[PDB]
Amino acid sequence: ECRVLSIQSHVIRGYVGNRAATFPLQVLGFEIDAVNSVQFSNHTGYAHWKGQVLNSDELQELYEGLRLNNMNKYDYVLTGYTRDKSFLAMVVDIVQELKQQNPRLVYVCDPVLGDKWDGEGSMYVPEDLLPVYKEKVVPLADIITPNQFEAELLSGRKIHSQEEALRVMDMLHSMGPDTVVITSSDLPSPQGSNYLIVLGSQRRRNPAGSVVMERIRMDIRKVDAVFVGTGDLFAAMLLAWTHKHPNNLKVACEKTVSTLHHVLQRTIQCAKAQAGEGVRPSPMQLELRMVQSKRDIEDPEIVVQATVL
Amino acid sequence: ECRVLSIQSHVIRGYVGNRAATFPLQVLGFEIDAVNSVQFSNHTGYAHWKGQVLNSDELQELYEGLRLNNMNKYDYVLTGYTRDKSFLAMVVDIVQELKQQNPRLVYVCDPVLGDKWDGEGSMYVPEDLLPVYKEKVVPLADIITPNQFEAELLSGRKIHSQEEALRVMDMLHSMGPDTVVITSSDLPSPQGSNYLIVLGSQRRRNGSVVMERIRMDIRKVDAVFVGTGDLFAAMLLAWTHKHPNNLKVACEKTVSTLHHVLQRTIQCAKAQAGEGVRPSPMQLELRMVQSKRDIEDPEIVVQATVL
Ligand SMILES: OC[C@H]1O[C@H](O[C@H]2O[C@H](CO)[C@@H](O)[C@H](O)[C@H]2O)[C@H](O)[C@@H](O)[C@@H]1O
Ligand SMILES: OC[C@H]1O[C@H](O[C@H]2O[C@H](CO)[C@@H](O)[C@H](O)[C@H]2O)[C@H](O)[C@@H](O)[C@@H]1O
Ligand SMILES: O=c1cc(-c2ccc(O)c(O)c2)oc2cc(O)cc(O)c12
Ligand SMILES: O=c1cc(-c2ccc(O)c(O)c2)oc2cc(O)cc(O)c12
Ligand code: NA
Ligand code: NA
Repeated sequence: ECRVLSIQSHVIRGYVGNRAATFPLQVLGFEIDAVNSVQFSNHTGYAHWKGQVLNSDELQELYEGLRLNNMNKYDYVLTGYTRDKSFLAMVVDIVQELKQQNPRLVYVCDPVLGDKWDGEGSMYVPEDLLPVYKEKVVPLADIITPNQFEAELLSGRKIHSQEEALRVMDMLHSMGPDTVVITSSDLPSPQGSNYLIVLGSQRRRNPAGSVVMERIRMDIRKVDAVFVGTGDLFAAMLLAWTHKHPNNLKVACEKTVSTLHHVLQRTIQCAKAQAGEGVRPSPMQLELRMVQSKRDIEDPEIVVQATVL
Repeated sequence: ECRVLSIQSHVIRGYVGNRAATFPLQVLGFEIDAVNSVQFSNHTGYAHWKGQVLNSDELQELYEGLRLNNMNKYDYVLTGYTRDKSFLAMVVDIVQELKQQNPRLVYVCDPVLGDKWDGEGSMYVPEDLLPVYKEKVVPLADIITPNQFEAELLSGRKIHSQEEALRVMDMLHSMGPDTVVITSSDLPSPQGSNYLIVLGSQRRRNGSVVMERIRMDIRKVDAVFVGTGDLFAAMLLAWTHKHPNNLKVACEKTVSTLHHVLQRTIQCAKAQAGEGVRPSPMQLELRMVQSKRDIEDPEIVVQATVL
């Protein structure tokens, strides 16, 4: 009944891209269709990796197979890490088509560009993707989940405070999407030093017809490791819970963040047991414990409340 | 914990191959790794389909990545439909090496060759695949799920009766596999014309060699479903894993799971198509996602009899 077209990476071993997004959305009842934009043995954080990349002509072929069977009717599109400009442009063309087929289609975009490590911001994708994201992808997106670095790149503005972040989210709203969620490890938290800040803003038209905006903030005590695939799972769960709670960004974000916390907590406890006391766990040991978190995906216990902005 | 390497087709829309096998095994708690041997828009029962095939060099490249990371430690391998002889030969090489890494690895093989339509056999794969299955795949496999037609092709004999099928299953056992399930047949059922027979045979140690043989008579729901054999092999893997000494219960849970999925699928297909209208392939896609709770704990709706 609720159809999602997810165009993301596939790995054999582990949970990133479509492997992070598909099982949880299926567990939540979505008819999610996975276009695998790469097929790799494992993610590129390992010592070794091999695989094959889907090119934009092949992506167009697969969409053509859907169109010919009148199977190009989706409720959502979901994208994330995209490596190639020609590929991103074909994704744009497909989303435009799908939005003409279904004007109510919701495009959820994780605009993966890069991140910051201890002051150095640096990108993960070719720099020539940024104009495509600015002029073609973000204007088409309805929900975007930039981290702070990508929100800065997309807006052209450095963020030094919650104030400036909220201004950047307004800037992002004006570029296209009605829902903007920024994640940041660099904004300060009154709760401590290992906290992640989530800022969410959603504009909607209420039953009376007025355009209003709900703004929220979460201060999350991180679990004591860094993982691969976290942003992919975040965007997938944000899709799921905004779908279930379309007019309640606070609840949507609380369920999203609580799902991630349960998965990551379980993952770090399993990784440390495999690694041993004091031993730094490997990337293999840090793979998200996705199938073991089924019950937390289905009904996450809320472990952090958002504050109203 | 329990890791499965599944080398099968991927489709964007629908449930065949790895799309039929992965979600249910994930729901049941297996760490299933999906090697997509093709990526097509949909299965070939539709009017159109587009996509790309994984070749044997690309399969080897993928496995090398796993091996370089010391990630080639699996508890199960699972395969089904393969069109390409060199690809199937690569799979055998990989399974051989995974068995060297883990001697207790269980290879579950659906030896997809063809099927009978009105008693008439017709084939799904090129002829040169049959020698590969007979001489390389089946000898390596530990659990196989041929239909009757495939059992006849692999063994070289016709099956006209239960007794003949069980003798053919014994020949398959002697070729390698300790578990053989003939998943559909033309055999008659006392329950009526609208039933098919499923027969299972498992060789195991109690520490003597003992045999368990079972039979089930299953009311065949009337529709052409795709991916049924893929789901059957995946759930046989799952339930023989949970019940290693009880083929009867493993088969009851497998068939019951299929029943719940297919029953839900035909109820939905008939509602979308309307009274009288034969449903389309798109309306008949397995309602996999909506069957999550039946997969988790299938209500037993069929009893197997121990032979
Ligand atoms: O829409 C189909 C089913 O969706 C719901 O159930 C799923 O989503 C829930 C959260 O919204 C999960 O808790 C649950 O585990 C999923 O199965 C709905 O509750 C079901 O009745 C529908 O069948
Ligand atoms: O081994 C991991 C889990 O496996 C079981 O749970 C799964 O399998 C059950 C059937 O064997 C399903 O009923 C259940 O929904 C699955 O989650 C086992 O019962 C659990 O304890 C394990 O965590
Ligand atoms: O909810 C959480 C959301 C995120 C997150 C979200 C988006 C990203 O692009 C990212 O890199 C991390 O990270 C977490 C890290 C945590 O340790 C705990 C958490 O709850 C979260
Ligand atoms: O358990 C069932 C198993 C299957 C089946 C299994 C393997 C195949 O290669 C195949 O072509 C069909 O077929 C069924 C058809 C049914 O209508 C109901 C069922 O329960 C089954
Ligand atoms: Na993100
Ligand atoms: Na079969």
